[PDB]
Amino acid sequence: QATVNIGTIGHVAHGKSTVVKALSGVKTQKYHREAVMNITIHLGYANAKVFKCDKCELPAAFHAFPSSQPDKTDCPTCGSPLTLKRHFSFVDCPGHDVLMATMLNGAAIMDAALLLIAANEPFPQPQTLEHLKAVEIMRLANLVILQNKIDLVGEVHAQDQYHKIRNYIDSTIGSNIPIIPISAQLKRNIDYLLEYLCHIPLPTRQLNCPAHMTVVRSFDINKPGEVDIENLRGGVAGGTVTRGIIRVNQVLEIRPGQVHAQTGGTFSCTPLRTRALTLKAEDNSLQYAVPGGLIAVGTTLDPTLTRQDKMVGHMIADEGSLPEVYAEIEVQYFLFEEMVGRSKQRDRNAKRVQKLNLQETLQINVGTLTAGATVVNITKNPDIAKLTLVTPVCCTLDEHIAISRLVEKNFRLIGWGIIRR
Amino acid sequence: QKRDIVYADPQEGEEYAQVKKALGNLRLELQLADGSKAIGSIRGAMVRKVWIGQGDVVLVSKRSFNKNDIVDVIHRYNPAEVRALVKDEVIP
Amino acid sequence: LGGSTNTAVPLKLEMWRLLVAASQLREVEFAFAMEDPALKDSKGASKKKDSKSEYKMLYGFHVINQFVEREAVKGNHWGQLDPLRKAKPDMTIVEARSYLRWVYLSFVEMHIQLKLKCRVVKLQLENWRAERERARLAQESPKIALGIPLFLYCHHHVLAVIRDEGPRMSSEDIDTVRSALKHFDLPDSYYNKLDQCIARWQNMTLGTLLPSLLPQDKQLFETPEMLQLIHMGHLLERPFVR
Amino acid sequence: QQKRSVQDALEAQKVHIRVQQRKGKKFVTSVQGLNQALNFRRISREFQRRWGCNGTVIVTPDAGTVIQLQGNWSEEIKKFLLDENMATEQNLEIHSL
Amino acid sequence: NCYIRDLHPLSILTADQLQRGFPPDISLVPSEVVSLFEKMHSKFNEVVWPNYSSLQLAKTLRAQLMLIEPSKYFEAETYITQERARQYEAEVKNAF
Amino acid sequence: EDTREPPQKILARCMQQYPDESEEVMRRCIELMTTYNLKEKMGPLLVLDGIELAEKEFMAGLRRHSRLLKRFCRVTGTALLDAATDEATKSDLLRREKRLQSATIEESARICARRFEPEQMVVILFVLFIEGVLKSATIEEWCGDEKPISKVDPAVDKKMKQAAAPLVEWLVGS
Amino acid sequence: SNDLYALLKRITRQEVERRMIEHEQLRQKQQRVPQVERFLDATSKTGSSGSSGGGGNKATEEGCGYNYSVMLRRLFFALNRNKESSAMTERNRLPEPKLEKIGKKKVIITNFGRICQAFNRPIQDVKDYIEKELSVGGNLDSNDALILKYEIQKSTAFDNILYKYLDEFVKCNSCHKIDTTLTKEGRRMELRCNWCTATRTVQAVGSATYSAQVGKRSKARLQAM
Ligand SMILES: Nc1nc2c(ncn2[C@@H]2O[C@H](COP(=O)(O)OP(=O)(O)NP(=O)(O)O)[C@@H](O)[C@H]2O)c(=O)[nH]1
Ligand SMILES: [Mg+2]
Ligand SMILES: [Zn+2]
Repeated sequence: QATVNIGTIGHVAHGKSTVVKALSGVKTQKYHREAVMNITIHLGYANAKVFKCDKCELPAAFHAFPSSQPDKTDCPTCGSPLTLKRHFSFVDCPGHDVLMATMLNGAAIMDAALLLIAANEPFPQPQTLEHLKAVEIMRLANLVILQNKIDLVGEVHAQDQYHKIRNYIDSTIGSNIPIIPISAQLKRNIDYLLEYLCHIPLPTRQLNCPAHMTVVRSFDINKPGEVDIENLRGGVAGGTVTRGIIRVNQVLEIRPGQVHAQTGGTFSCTPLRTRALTLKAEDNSLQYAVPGGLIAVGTTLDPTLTRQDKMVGHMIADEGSLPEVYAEIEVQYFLFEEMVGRSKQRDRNAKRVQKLNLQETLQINVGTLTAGATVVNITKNPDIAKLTLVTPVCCTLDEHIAISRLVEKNFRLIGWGIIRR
Repeated sequence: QKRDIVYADPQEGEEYAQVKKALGNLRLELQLADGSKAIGSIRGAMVRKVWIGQGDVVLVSKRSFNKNDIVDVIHRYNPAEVRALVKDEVIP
Repeated sequence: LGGSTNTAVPLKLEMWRLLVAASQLREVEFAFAMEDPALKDSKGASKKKDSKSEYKMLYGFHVINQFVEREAVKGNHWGQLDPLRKAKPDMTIVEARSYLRWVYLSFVEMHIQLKLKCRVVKLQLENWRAERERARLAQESPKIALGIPLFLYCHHHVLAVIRDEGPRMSSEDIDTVRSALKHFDLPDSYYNKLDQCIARWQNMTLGTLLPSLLPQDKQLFETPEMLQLIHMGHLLERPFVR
Repeated sequence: QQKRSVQDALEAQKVHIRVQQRKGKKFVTSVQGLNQALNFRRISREFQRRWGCNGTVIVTPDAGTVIQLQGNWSEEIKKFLLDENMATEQNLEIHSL
Repeated sequence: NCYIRDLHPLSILTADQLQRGFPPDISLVPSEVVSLFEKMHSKFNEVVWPNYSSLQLAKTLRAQLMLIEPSKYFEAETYITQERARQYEAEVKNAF
Repeated sequence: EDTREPPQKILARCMQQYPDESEEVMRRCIELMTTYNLKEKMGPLLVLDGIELAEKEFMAGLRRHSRLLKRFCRVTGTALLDAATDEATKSDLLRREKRLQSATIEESARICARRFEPEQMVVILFVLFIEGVLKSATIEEWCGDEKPISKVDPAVDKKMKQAAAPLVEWLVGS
Repeated sequence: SNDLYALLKRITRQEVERRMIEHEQLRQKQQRVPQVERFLDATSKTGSSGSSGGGGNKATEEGCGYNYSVMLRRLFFALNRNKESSAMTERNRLPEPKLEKIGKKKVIITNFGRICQAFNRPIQDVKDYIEKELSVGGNLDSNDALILKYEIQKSTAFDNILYKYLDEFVKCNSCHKIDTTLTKEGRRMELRCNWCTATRTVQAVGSATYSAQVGKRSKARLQAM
C-alpha cells in the first residue's frame, strides 16, 4: 500500500486531476461530473508506485506514458532492473468556488500537496491564495508549486511569470519551495517532478496508539452482484488510518454512529458497532493496515443511506477506544483580515472580513466535518464562542478548525479556530 | 463608370467608422475605430438616395471650426470593398 | 499577438499634442516665454504644496487650489524669480494666478502623453523579444533591423525631458532602462554614465533611480553590433535639428 | 447548507431566450427557465411598460410558465435578469441572429 | 531578380584624392565611414613596422589617428547622434 | 482577555532561539505571527521584541539579527509595477509604510526604557539607518522620537530634548 | 568601513561626520551584504540535509528545468516552425459563407459543402444546429447548396451563427486551434483534440422546449385535419 498521501490544489482551469491522469493513468467520474463539464466535484484517488530509474535524471526524450518511468518492475530508460523506494497515493481536492467546503473535508487527510498554476491566466487568482490559507490551518510543511502549462504558450511569458511567483513565495511561506515546469496532457517532464517527490522525507506516524481512522467514502454494494447469494457485497469505511494497526476481524465502533432526531429540542446519537471483514487497498488485499494510505475497511450491518458518503467526517476506532463525542464545542477563533475568494478586479483589492457576531449561519470545518452552527455566545471569555453543533464531532486532538461563512450563495474562509476542549 | 472606392485623407477630417444602431430624425449612433463613442448624422444627398444600415462601414467628416460637436456620414463603402479594405493593412 | 492597438495610440497622441493649442489653455499668453525654467520652478512649488508626489490628473479641478497658495503664502513673494524678472512685480495680482494655471495645464499635457509613450516602449519591446527567441535556434540570433525602432523611440521618449517633472519611477523609467539593459546588455560605463544623466534631467523632482531589478540573460547577441556600430554603422533615420 | 448551495449553484436553473421572425422584418421573442415561485404577471407587465410591447403568461404542458413578448428583444431580456438574481449569468441561451 | 547594385568610392584616382581631397559626394552611412576607419587603423599598425618607431612622423600620425576614434566611441548619451556624426566624417576624410 | 496568556511568551522565546542556533535562515518567522495574533499584532513590534536578544544583547544583537529586521522594519515589501492601473495601489502601499516605520520608533523607545539612558535611544536610531533596517527620512527618526511612547509614559519631557540634535544636524547636511 | 560601539555624543558626531564626507560607505556596504546573502540562499549552505537539499531544489529551480524544456519543446516539431504564427489566437482562415436571395423569402447558401469539410465535421449534424437556432425549415440535398426559409437583408452577418457552432463544438479551450476530430466515448460524450491532445467533452443539441407559434393558422388546422 501507499505510505504517503499526496493531494492536489489549484484553481480550476489550471489542471488538478490532469497531473494525476499523467501519473496514475486513471480518471474519476460520477456521471453528474460530465453533465456540468470540467468540474470534478468530489474527490480523486489513485495509486502509483515509485521505483528509481537509475541512469535517469533529465534524459532528452522517452515515451509520454509514465510506465518507462516509475510504476513498473523493469526499466527500459536505464535498461536495467528496478528497485523499490516508495509508494504514493493521490487525492484531488477541488479548485471550483462552491467546492471550498469539500476541499476542507479532504484537507486534513493529506500529508502534502501540489499547487498548480498555469501560464494562461493572471498572476495569483483569488481561489489559489484561499487554498494556501486553508492549508495553514492543518499546517502542512511540505508543498510544491508547479506550472502546468508552459508549452502551450511561449518561453518568454513563462520566465516573467516564474519571476513574479518566485518573489511572492518565501515571503509568505519559507523553505523557498521550488517552482517547476511540467506538462500533463502531453505528459512530459515527469522525471523532473518525480525527483523532487523522492526527496520529500518519510513522515512519522504512530503505529501502536489506539485506532483512529478518518472516513471519506462508503458504497460498493452492487451492480452486479445480481444473481446467486443475491446482494450485495457489503459496504466500506473507505479512508485513512492515522493511529494503530487495523487488522482483519477486529471490532470497530463508529463514533458519530446512527444519528437520531431530536425528541423535543435535544438530539441523541448512538454508536454503531461493526466488524472488519477485509482490508482492501488498491487492487491488492491486506491483512493489516499500516497508517497512511486509503484502506477500504469492509463494514457490516443493515441498509439505508451511506450512498456516496454520508460518513462525512466520521471517526472509526477499536472497541473500548472512544474519541469523546461533543455536541457543543468551545471555539477560540482568530479571523483573517481579507475575505479571500472574492473576485472583483484583482485579488489584492479584496474586501475586509467582518467580525464574528451572534446569530449568524456558519459553518464549522472541524477537520473533515462540515457541521452547521449558529453563534449563541460570544461571551465566556473574550474571543471565545460557545457554538452548538447539530451534527456531532469527535475529538481525538484539540482539533484545528477552519471557519467558513456564506458571502453570496457560497462560503469563503473567514478565519481559523482551535477547540479549548 | 468610375471608381467605387476612395481612401481617407487624414487631414481635412475624414476617418473610417462603423454604424452601431440607428436612431430617429436622420441621425445614428456611430463609433470610432480608435477613439471613443460618437453620434453621427447624414448629408442631404443621401437622405433616401442611399441607405446606410447598421454595422455598415462608412467614412465620416469632421467639423473644421469646432471639434467634438457632431460628425456626419459623407460616404458609404459597399460590402464588396469592406472585406478588401479590412484585409489589406488598413482598419481593424 | 496582435499589434493594432499599438498603432491606434499614435493617432491619439498626435491629436492631444495639437489640442493644447487647439483649445484647452490659453489662460494667459506666454507672453514671449518669460523664461523656460520658470515653468519647472513653479510646478515644483505647486506640486510640493499639495503632494501625493503625483498631483496631475486626479481631482481634476485642482485649478482652484492655486487660490490657496496665492492668498495664503502671499509674499513678499515665495518663489520670486518670477516677479523679479517681470517688472511691475505681480504677486497676488490676477495675472500671476493665470501664469500658475497655464504651467499646471501645459504640464498635465506632457505627463498624460508620456504615459502612452511608455506603453508604446513595452509593445515595441515584447514583439522584438519574441522575434529573437525564435531565431535563437540559429544561435547567432539576428537581426538588427526590427529593434532600431525600439531604441530610437526610447531616445525620443527620454529627451522629452528637459521640461518634465519626475514621472512615476516605478513603471516608467524602469520600462525604459530595461529595454536598454535586460534586453540590450551592452558595455557598462555607457550604462553607468547614462543613468547619471537621466537623474540630472529628472531632477527638479528626484535624482536617483537605480534600475537594477531583474537584469537577465537569455539575450546576448551584440558585439558584433557594438554600441555605435548600430548608430554610425546602422542608422538611416537619425535625429535632426529643430 | 453547503449541500443545497451546490445542488443549486451547480445544477438545474437554465434560462432560455430565443428570437425568431414572423415575417419581413417583424419578430417575436420568448423566455423560459424562470422559477415557478415568481409572479409572471409582474415581470411581463414591466417589460411591456418600458417599451411598446405585448406580453402573455402562457402555460404549456411540460414547459410551462413560459412568457413571450413582441418585437426583437434579446439584449434587454438578458440585461434585466443579470443584475437581478434571475440568471446566474451561467444560464443564458441566446438563439438570435 | 534584383538587379540593382550599389556603389561608393568608386574611382577617385590617387591624384584626384591627393588634389581634390575629398570632393563631393561625401559619406552616406550606414557602415560606410566605419569600414574605412577599421581598415586604416589595422593597416597602419599591421606594417609591424620596420622603421618608424621613431622619427616622430610616426607618433604624430598614429596619435592623430587615435584622436579621431573617440567620436566613434563616446558619442551618444542615449542612441542619439546629434549631427555630431558628420564631424567624425569630416575628420576621417581629411585624415585619409 | 482570552484566558490564554501563555503562547504570547513562546512567540518571543522562539524569536530568541531560532536566531541563536542559526543566523543564516530567518524565513519561518513570516508564518509564525500569522498563527500567533492574540495581542495587538504588528511586525517589528513583536520581532524586535524577544527575551535577552532584545534586552541585554540589544545594541550588538541588532546588527546580528539584521536580515529579518530588513524584512519587516523597512517595508512591508513587494515588487509591483503596471503599465495598466497602478494609481490606487500607490497609496495602498504608502499607508502601510507610513504606519510601519512610524510606530517602530515607538518600539525603539520602549526597548530603551528598560535600558534607560536618553543617549542610548540616539545610539539605536543611527544603528538602524546604518544598516538596511531603515534608510528612510531622518524626519521620521527625529519628529517621531518626540514622543511616540505612552505605553511607557514617564521618560517624556527629558528624553524628548535628547532625542538628538545630531539627527537634525546630519539631515539638512549642515 | 562602519563600526559598531556604544556611541555617546562625541562618537555620534564621528559617525555624522564620516557620512558627511561621502555617503558611499553606508550605501555600498548594504549593496555588498545582499550579494553574498542571496548567493548563499539560492545555491544553499543551510543546515540539516532535507532543507539543504531544499535549497538544492532551489538551486535546480534556477532556469535548469526551463532549459531542458527548451530543447524538448523544439524537438517535438509541432510547437515550432508551423502555422502557429496566426493559428495561435485561432486567426485561422475559414471560407467566407456566401449567399443568394431567391424569391425574397429563401436564402440559399452555395458554399455549404466546402465550409463543413474545413473544420472536419459531417453534413447532416452541422445542418441541424444551424436550422434549429433559426427555427426554420428548408433542407440541403440538391448540389449541396443549403436552403432555408429564413429571410434577411443580404449580408455577411450569417457569420454570427457559425461562430456559435465553432466555439461550442470544434474549438478546444486548451489551445485555440481547430484541427479537431470528433469521437464516441460513452453516452453523450464526444470530441478530442490532437494538436496537443488535451481531451475535451461536449454535448449535442436536441432542442424541444419552446418555439411559440407562427403564423397563419387555418392552413395548420386544415392539414392536421
Ligand atoms: N496544453 C495543456 N493542457 C493542459 C495542461 N494541464 C491541463 N490541461 C488540460 O486542461 C483540462 C482540465 O483538466 P482538469 O485537471 O480537469 O482541470 P481541473 O483544474 O483539475 N478541473 P478542476 O478545477 O475542477 O479540478 C484537461 O482536459 C487537460 O487536457 C497543460 O499543462 N497543458
Ligand atoms: Mg478535475
Ligand atoms: Zn488543441
